[PDB]
Amino acid sequence: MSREEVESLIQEVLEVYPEKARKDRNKHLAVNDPAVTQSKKCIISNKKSQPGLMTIRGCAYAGSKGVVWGPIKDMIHISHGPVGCGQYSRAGRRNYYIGTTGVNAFVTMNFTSDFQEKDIVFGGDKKLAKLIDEVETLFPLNKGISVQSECPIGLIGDDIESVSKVKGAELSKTIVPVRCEGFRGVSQSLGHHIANDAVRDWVLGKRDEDTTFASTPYDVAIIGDYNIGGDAWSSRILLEEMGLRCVAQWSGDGSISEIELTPKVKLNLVHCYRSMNYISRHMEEKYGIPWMEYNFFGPTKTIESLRAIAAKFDESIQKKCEEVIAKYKPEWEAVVAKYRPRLEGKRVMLYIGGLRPRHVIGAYEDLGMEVVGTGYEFAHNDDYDRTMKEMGDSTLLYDDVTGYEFEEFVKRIKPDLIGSGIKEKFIFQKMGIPFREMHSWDYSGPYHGFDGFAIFARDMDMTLNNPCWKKLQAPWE
Amino acid sequence: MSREEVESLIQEVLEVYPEKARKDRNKHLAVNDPAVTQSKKCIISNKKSQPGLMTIRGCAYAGSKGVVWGPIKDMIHISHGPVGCGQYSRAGRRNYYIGTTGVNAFVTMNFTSDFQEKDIVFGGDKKLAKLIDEVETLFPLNKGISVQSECPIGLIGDDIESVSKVKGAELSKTIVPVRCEGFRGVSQSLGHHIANDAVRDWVLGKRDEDTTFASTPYDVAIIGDYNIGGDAWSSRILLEEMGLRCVAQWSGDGSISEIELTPKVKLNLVHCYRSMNYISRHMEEKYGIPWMEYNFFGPTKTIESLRAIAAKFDESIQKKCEEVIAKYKPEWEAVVAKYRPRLEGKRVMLYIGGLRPRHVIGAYEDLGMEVVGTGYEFAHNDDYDRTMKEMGDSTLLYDDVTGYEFEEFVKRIKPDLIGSGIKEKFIFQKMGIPFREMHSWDYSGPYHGFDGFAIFARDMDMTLNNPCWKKLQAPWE
Amino acid sequence: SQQVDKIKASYPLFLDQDYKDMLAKKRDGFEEKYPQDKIDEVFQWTTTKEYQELNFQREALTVNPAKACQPLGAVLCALGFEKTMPYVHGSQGCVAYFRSYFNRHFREPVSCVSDSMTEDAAVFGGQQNMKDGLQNCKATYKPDMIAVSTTCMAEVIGDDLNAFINNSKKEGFIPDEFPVPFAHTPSFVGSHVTGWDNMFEGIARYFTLKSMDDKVVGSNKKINIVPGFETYLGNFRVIKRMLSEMGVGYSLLSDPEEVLDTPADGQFRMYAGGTTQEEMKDAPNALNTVLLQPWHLEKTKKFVEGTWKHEVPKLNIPMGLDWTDEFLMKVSEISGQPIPASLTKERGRLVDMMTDSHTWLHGKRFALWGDPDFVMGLVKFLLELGCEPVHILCHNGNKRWKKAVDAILAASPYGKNATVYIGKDLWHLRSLVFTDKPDFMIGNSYGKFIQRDTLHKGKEFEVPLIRIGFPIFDRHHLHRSTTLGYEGAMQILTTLVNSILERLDEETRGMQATDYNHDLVR
Amino acid sequence: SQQVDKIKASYPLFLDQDYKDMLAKKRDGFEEKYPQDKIDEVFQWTTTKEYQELNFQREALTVNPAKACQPLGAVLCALGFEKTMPYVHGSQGCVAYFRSYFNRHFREPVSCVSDSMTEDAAVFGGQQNMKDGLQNCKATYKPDMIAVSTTCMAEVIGDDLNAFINNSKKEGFIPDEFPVPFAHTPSFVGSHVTGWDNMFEGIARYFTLKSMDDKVVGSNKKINIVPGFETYLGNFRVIKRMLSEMGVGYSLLSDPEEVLDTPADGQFRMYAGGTTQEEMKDAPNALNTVLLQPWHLEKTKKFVEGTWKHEVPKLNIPMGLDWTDEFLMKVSEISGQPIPASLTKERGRLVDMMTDSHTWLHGKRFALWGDPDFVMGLVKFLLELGCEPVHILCHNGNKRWKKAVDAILAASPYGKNATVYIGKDLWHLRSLVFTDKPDFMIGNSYGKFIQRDTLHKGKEFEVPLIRIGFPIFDRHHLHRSTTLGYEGAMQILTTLVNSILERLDEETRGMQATDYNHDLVR
Ligand code: ICS
Ligand code: CLF
Ligand code: CLF
Ligand SMILES: [Fe+3]
Ligand SMILES: [Fe+3]
Repeated sequence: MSREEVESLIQEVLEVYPEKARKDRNKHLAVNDPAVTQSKKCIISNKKSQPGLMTIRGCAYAGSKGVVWGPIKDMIHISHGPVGCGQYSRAGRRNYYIGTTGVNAFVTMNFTSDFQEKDIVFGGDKKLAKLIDEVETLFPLNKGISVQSECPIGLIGDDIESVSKVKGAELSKTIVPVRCEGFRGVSQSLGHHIANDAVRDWVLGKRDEDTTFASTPYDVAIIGDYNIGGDAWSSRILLEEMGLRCVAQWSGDGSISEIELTPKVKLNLVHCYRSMNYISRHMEEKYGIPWMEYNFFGPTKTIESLRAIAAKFDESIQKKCEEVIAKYKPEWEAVVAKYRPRLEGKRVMLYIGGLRPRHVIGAYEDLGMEVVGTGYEFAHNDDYDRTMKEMGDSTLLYDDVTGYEFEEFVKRIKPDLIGSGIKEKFIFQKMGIPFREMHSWDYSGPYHGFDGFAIFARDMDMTLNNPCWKKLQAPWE
Repeated sequence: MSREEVESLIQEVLEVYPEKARKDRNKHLAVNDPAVTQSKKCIISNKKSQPGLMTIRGCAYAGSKGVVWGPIKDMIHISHGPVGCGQYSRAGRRNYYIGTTGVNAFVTMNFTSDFQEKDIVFGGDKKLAKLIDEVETLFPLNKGISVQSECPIGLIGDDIESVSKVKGAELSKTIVPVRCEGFRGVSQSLGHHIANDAVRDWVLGKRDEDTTFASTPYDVAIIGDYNIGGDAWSSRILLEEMGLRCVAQWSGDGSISEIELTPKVKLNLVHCYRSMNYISRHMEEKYGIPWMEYNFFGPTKTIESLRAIAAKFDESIQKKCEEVIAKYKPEWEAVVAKYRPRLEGKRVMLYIGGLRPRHVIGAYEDLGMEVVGTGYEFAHNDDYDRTMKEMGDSTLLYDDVTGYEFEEFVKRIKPDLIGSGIKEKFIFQKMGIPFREMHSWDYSGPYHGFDGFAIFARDMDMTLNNPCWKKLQAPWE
Repeated sequence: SQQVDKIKASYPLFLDQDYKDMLAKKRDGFEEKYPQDKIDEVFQWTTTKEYQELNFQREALTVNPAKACQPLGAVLCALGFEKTMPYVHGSQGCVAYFRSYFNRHFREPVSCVSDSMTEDAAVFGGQQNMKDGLQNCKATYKPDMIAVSTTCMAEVIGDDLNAFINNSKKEGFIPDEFPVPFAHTPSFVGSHVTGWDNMFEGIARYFTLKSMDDKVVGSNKKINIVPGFETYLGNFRVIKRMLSEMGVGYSLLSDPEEVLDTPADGQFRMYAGGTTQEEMKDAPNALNTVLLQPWHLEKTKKFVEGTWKHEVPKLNIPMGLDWTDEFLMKVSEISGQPIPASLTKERGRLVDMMTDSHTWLHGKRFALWGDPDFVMGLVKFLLELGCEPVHILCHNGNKRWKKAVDAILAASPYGKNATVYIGKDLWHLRSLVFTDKPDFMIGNSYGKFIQRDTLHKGKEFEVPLIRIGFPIFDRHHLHRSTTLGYEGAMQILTTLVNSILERLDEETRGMQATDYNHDLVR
Repeated sequence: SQQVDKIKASYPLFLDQDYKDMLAKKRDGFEEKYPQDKIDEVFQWTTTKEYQELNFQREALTVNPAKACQPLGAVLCALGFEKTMPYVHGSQGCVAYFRSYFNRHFREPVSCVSDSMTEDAAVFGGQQNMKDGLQNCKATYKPDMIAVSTTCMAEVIGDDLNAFINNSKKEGFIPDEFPVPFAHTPSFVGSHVTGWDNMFEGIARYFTLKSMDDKVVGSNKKINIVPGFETYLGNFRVIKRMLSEMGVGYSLLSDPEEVLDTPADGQFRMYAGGTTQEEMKDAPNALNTVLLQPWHLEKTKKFVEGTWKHEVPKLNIPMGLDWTDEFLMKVSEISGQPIPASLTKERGRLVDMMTDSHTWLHGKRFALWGDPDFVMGLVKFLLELGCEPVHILCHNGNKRWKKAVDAILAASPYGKNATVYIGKDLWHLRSLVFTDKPDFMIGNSYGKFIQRDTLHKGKEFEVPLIRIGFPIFDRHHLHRSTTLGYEGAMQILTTLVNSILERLDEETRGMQATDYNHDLVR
């Protein structure tokens, strides 16, 4: 579809809006130029959603509690405030972990102060202290407490920092106050940044003066992988088969001790740049550890990223990388042989959060599958600069797409497949367009690594070519 | 209610019959007099059912395959003929056993020759031989084969005795042909007798010259207990706690080796006189073993029967019996204290097959719960002579009761509870009268012994006093 | 022993230590049991492919069949009619077994009488049995009609049903105008479904054969629906509801729905609802007759086409999406009524459920068994759902039905690994689910033992049973379910996807071992 | 690694030996995990009664709450109306979570907008957000009405919904005649059901309070039905069906049934069905208003009684037999219509199912939780079935409701061992089901983890979960079920008895150990 056709599409979708909404949303829609290396000249991002347009973005609490802090298994994360946020976010994200739930791991539990009217009017600080005492009494094997603020906490003047500090000194336990109230920022991304600052300020530096950890020149940390359906495990297996030592995981299946051990690694492998590039930059500054972005989506991307990571170490690591690539080549080659003919040359539109909009194009193209449109819920301009190169020519780019905008784009482009969240799945399934949840892998996965790519191809084939899509129109209509 | 009222009841119910049916069924209805010790002057039994009157009786195959031979676990029982009877009788009766089904025990499996048109036209003897060969190939751990004839087997002139003998000689295995075709006799009772003769003629006399079994003067054999829901086990526990050794069980949880060991016991404890009094009499004649009838339904009856059984042995057995009665007295006393007030003085009508019509009256009265009517599906006159002494004065007695007769009797008498089979349960539940299946214990039990009596009282309380019976009438009617 | 506060039934009472020791003493002293290692070895052997070969070489032995005899279906069909007493000419034990079988499946009274033929009749016939039984049944239970089938005894001795009933009427045992249809239902031919077919064809021939002169096709502007052997009341109900929604006048012939679901309101109703004699008399005046289960309604099909002159449409069982669509379109074309918006909406919601659940349903392998029309409808819906029916078994199916289902499987890429077996029993299927393990079984209650056997090999080899079909004895009130139409497809889809989900939940319930995949959201 | 023929998802992929070693090395090298014996001892301690006492001493900590916040119920209620856009004034993350929650439960699109208030609005207010959001929503999604609720942010900062909407209308952001009902739904008061109550009362006040002059009670000869927070589509459907059979004119107010079950027919409908504005305008002219869930419809009850002048009947939720009977009799006397033979037959059939299944149901002990009306209906039905509700939990229930349910338990001898807990969460219930073990749990999907924990203690301590309520995330299409009326009672009874039978089948599946009680017939 030609670039002029895409521009006409954008205008013929935008004309519905009132003038202010039209001019605002015009900056968030673009036709991709793979010859341009700047975003500010082509698209605008990280901006407030237009009111009443059914934005898909979440809040800072979702980006901090649900995303960064939540996966850390051996900590107890208190959703501080009314019952709703913790209840809706309880076990909504498949950040997988190993543990004994309620005993030594607490990822899928909903700890909350369950704010009532008296808590709103009088404050929840002493309630927070009593809650911490009850947490220690009833969950003595927890290795730290995080307090994720919901909107009333920031709006009523609650001093959770003082409570955290005092109860931590009294209990000799790490208590991390996270000011991730949902009104802060414009989306989950500021949640990423605030959670990163919380990790840096309350947890990261606790082993700075400790040298008891036996460090090796093959020490790496995984940064910004949340083990969605086991994604972090499928990446760590390849990292360690290359001879490297993965000291820490951030933060899927991650423990607090691993976070405290991260400053001792030799290389930070940042998967989700959007969520943990802040902590990676801080680690590079204060501790001197270099970090590099990496991509384990699909065979070509994981081979390139494995070779890049091995190039940062000595020759033994490079030889191990070549051995790993040789041993995994038949597996993904057989996956491609099985699934490429069924998906070859099929157009996809993607609307995911901050990293997976890009960073998964290669996985699609490794199956001979073109991406014609893509978009970000909460990305910044750096995300779009990295997006332009991966996107093909004359493709659609949407930032903070509205429900109507997504509807119209899919209506005209008519993609073979859509990848987005749960709030678009049933909408687009009702139109007869096969849908893949690219947040939760549709309760499947992992998708990272070679095993994850095999799963990715199988799921794409199962949903794209499902018989159910040849049935939506009744034969008598 | 007076005897004359019951007499007028009987006449009124009989009025709707044609004259021949009326005069036939008049002989099968009586008003009980416990003083009379004869039945031929009061009632007639063991007679053909009137055609078209919805008799509850079964066939000889049911009384032989389903009743006597079926429970024997390590044997393979072939329902010889069309698929129907074996399919309907497969696992219909809860004759419990211990074994590995399909490997060393085959009670709940349907082995059948699956007669087709060609089998009816040409015969099934060759099919039976090939089936036996396939049985040995596919179930090598079976310890014998029985062949239960269905109606066409005796109708088409099949010679299953010759096949059984020849394949037994060739395979060195006991193969028992049982001519239990459903048309023989009038009910299941002739099935009892034919199965008894099969046991006597093909199995019983195989260890006659075998003296290798170490016999003791405390040897008893349970005869006519089919372990319904574990009834035989609950009786055997009391038998062995009294110091006796139970060598065989007939035939619930019964192995064929137990049957072959029965002629070595000192006392035969015949529970169901109806089904195995024949084999008990033959054992007394040929082997000299005396038998006695016994009753383990309810605490009074089991105490009396335990004392009677211990009276047939030395003083150590009597002392053990007294100790058993002393240890079990608190259990049934507590059961009575819990359940008597909610069942005291409640009238029961019973219609069970041939031993449980009587022989459970004591269990009902031990909870202070009277029986006003009783009846037999297939009993003989000796059963009624044993019934009159136990039934109360001026009670109703019915032999081979018809569906209409039972309906009318329950309609006028209005019993508090009914005990009968599955073909009456829903009929009487729809009239709002609580129903207890007294064939299968309503998939509960056991009811034998003290543990069985506890279960009996619990079940009677749960069904009699259930809230559901105060709800059949809509409040607006 | 027993505690009055917590009384134990057989389980777990017999797990007590004293009972355990008693049973061990019984086993060691007198049972002469095979050693446990030999038992384990033999079981492991029965799980193998060589044992599967020996199993499938069976020619005379049937183990755990998946079918019943004809008079059972005849009794069900007869119960379909108004104030009709099923009357089986033969021995009483058969009637006792039919009544108990249907009592256990439906949990309702089943009224059926026998003439109680005995050894005396075996050489003299059941003629006097017929006269006395007919007279007694009419005088006692007052039916408006008596539908006569046969047990294998009467079939073997050669009892002339027509002559016996005629002589009963001549001698005055039964009025000459009292309707007594008859059908020979030999238990050694076919299965219960062909007994249903025979009974229905006999009743239709009784009520229509002699009065075809005044019959004009379509003159009553109705469509006849013959449901066949059906044990889901929801299927009768859904067919009637769908035809009522379309505004199509219909006559449901052999409708036992009312008599098998009578209210418990203080009285017992031996008769309730059912197809009236007038409806059967007027049936040849319908526009057309639709057979819901054509693969066991052959005789009815020939009678309806040849005598009523009805051009019976070639329709598959209305199961799944495509076949229900074909049923509705054919009904619309025959009756002239358009398909209403409600049925189109129902179709769309079924499709929505398919889209919602396809990921969990995709690729799941199934072993299944039952009656032919039900089995093929299940296979078609499974293929529509993206599932892979690996083992399809119909013990009473034939080669024509096998060719039809093979053609159905060949039209979808999800039938490539499928195999169809006819004439095989549940022991064959036990071998199949051991050697080529499916994810689940769909079948009747007899499958539970198979699930037992697989579990004995190990939890990782267990094949859970999904209870769809007849008979269902170990669950309550499943006979009220629906399997036909969009509603039945929705019920089947829900059952299947939630069975998959509960199996996955069980497999991922072990904490710190497999509970990483114990997702709240699925 | 992976094999292309059998690709493994996370389970059982991570059970591979290499993944096992990787995870063990991760745990030992860097996780600094507590020793397994310490973990086992702590868990065993959490199963004790001393831990139960400490757990029930909780005053500030809530673990695994069984409730949500008000705007969720407000969104559901708003979805009940025709072409109505739910519009939550506040922060967008709340709307994302509400939409995700309802998407997961219903497996359907959930349309809801936010004015996306941010830190700028935290001090200034949401006035500009209100104006722009109303204008954009109307211009983009073209609703016929916008129903406005609030997130806790707007409630805390004190946004005046009425003034904001009025000022938006005055300045042309939205037409003056465009219906914009509003309700304050604070997330820190009550629960989601309170939000449903508030939203419905706000809509009713918007459409009726100013037009009461020409209203005559009973002039339209109809009965108003307010269903409350309801997440079973079958409940709306069964209420409509029962009133239709009775011949009773009715108006279902806040009917989300159509929009939550839209067909997948190639197009997406953001709106479908729902209560029309004319219906709500004419509602004061009804004979009476019946509240299906009175215990969370207090505000609606006061508005209906005080303004519509309807004498709202004191009716329990129409669950079970007695309460459904009371509902039908009250409807009959209010409308003057007699109860039809079909509903009496349905009642008799439910009673027949009770008689059929009472033996397996009798004495069974239950722990259960959910919303107050649903929980109390479940308790009433359980007492009607002879079951023993041992643990009754309502996280959002109150002391009046507790007194009512205690009174109901005192009437039956099966409530003697019962205890009712209000304000308690699923961790309290975990302690309860450990220390005083029931046979089963009835509740939403969050109960699965409890079943996990019990299984960790041992198979003999496992308490299986029966999924009835909201939300149900780990099963598909259970939201289509019914719980009210005779039909809902039949569904609940079938679920309960078949759960009991499935558990017993599992317990007796071990060959040669417990399979002596693996009965074919139950
Ligand atoms: S064998 Fe007989 S009908 Fe004596 S055929 Fe029948 S398990 Fe009955 S009254 Mo079912 S003569 Fe046993 C009997 Fe009694 S099957 Fe059971 S309960 S004590
Ligand atoms: S009285 Fe008894 S149960 Fe009847 S047949 Fe005869 S042995 Fe058997 Fe069998 S296959 Fe069916 S059920 Fe019969 S018609 Fe024949
Ligand atoms: S934007 Fe985010 S999810 Fe929203 S509240 Fe704010 S932190 Fe939370 Fe919470 S209880 Fe309910 S869901 Fe809200 S209205 Fe408050
Ligand atoms: Fe859907
Ligand atoms: Fe019933």
